[PDB]
Amino acid sequence: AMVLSSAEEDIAESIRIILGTARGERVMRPDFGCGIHDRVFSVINTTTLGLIENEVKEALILWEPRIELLSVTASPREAAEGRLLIDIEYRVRSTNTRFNLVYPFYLKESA
Repeated sequence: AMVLSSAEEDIAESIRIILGTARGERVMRPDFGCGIHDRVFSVINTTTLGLIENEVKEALILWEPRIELLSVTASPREAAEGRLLIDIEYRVRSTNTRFNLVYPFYLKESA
């Protein structure tokens, strides 16, 4: 059973693919992904949240040219449940329409 989706939905999926892929995960395209997966954090301070934000920005700018990023914010609002949520506001360039996407990262033990 197939649905026909438009670019808007493909873009949202693409965003999720990019953020959920570590560089090196794709054997044939080892540069593809988001640098957040390379990081180990001893502490996550307020400035670290900005670092996480900007890793997301850079990955989306590089791998999802169909959007202009408007806001990227790493919220600790679900930190008690071991998640860091990335609130991403963006403009689809082909339609000038704005969308929001919340991307969850899960805080886990390093090893």
